[PDB]
Amino acid sequence: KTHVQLSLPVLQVRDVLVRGFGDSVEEVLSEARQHLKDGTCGLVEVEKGVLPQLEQPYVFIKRSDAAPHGHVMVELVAELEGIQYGRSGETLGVLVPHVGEIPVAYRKVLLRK
Repeated sequence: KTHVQLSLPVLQVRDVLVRGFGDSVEEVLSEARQHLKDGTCGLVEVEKGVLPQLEQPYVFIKRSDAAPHGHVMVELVAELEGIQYGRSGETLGVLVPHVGEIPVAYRKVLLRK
């Protein structure tokens, strides 16, 4: 399937134990896609002071369209030193590994895979 229905656990930035997916744009997109598939991917909602507490490169989920079955359609865009690889809509948040942090919420998305 080109799209997969996922419910992403929303984590508070100060709870996150693994603050990025790796060391290159290509690696963080690869790792992010693998974690999304394995159900080991969390979402941190971007606000003032969040991104400096996470590790670059960043992986964003961005709204790709205006929401089947409650699931917002999203795609992955990476960022390294102010340059983004991909072009999409509004940021829903920044992806991180999920290693057992208690979420504050769930974000239903339809991921272009």
